[PDB]
Amino acid sequence: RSVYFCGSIRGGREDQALYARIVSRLRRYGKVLTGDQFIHEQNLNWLQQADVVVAEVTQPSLGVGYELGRAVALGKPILCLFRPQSGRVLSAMIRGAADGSRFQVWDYAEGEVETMLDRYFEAYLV
Amino acid sequence: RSVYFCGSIRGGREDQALYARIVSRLRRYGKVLTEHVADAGGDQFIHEQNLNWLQQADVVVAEVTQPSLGVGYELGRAVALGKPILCLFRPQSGRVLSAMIRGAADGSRFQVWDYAEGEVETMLDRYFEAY
Ligand SMILES: O=P(O)(O)OC[C@H]1O[C@@H](n2cnc3c(NCc4ccco4)ncnc32)[C@H](O)[C@@H]1O
Ligand SMILES: O=P(O)(O)OC[C@H]1O[C@@H](n2cnc3c(NCc4ccco4)ncnc32)[C@H](O)[C@@H]1O
Repeated sequence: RSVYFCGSIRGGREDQALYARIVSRLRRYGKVLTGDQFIHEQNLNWLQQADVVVAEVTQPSLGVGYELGRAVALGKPILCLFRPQSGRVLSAMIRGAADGSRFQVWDYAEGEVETMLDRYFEAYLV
Repeated sequence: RSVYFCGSIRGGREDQALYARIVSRLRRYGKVLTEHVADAGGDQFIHEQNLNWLQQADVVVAEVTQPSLGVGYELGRAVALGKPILCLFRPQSGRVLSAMIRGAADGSRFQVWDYAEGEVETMLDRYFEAY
């Protein structure tokens, strides 16, 4: 299995420890895949080859939204992880994209992100 | 002509006034489908409504200075729908634009225009007269 992981970079890195914990655990379930022109090309090539796309969508970010948009049109199964504890309200375009097994948006408490990812890959992935 | 405009909402509303200026100017060149940008459980409806608008749109315009999930998502869908896209970014803000947005630039099909505020209306006039 190949897992594409999205997180905020130029959108801000406030949740980057959370991203390392997500990436470490995604490694229990598959290979984790992840000149602006070359950066876009490289990541698109990875998105196109990915078996599942996982995105942490608490910190707003153009690139994360952009990767989710391209992934949905590709038909790739998607998991978005949102942290309501931030005090943020999740983008309507993201939470509203939710659609069966194809696109799921899970709210999480940060002390449980590892166990939620365990649950997703165990029972919520086709 | 139908025009889809993208601008941050829950990504933050600090560029609101400017979105109003953009939408007002965009009106001169087509009907702006996503009027709400200038101005629960129901998010499902919004996504459906906005994708419908996106499929119908002749051109997608996005002000990409404020980082936004929804804006990036709209841009992502629009590229996949083969839509002609204009992105507008303000280097004054002290932001660095997403490499995924800048790196998506592709001839006349996907453009990213750096501009100074006070100049946004003029830049909109330049794009539509040309393309
Ligand atoms: O926040 P942008 O808006 O910065 O979102 C970052 C997302 O888009 C991708 N991405 C953005 N920039 C890069 C990137 N460039 C290095 C870099 C340095 C500074 C910004 O970006 N390399 C690899 N992936 C990138 C990542 O996969 C993230 O999920
Ligand atoms: O930064 P934000 O993430 O939340 O994402 C921005 C995009 O999200 C879209 N959007 C979000 N809410 C609405 C919205 N809400 C009003 C509404 C309620 C019911 C139907 O319409 N109307 C139109 N577009 C919306 C806009 O096209 C914005 O460009």
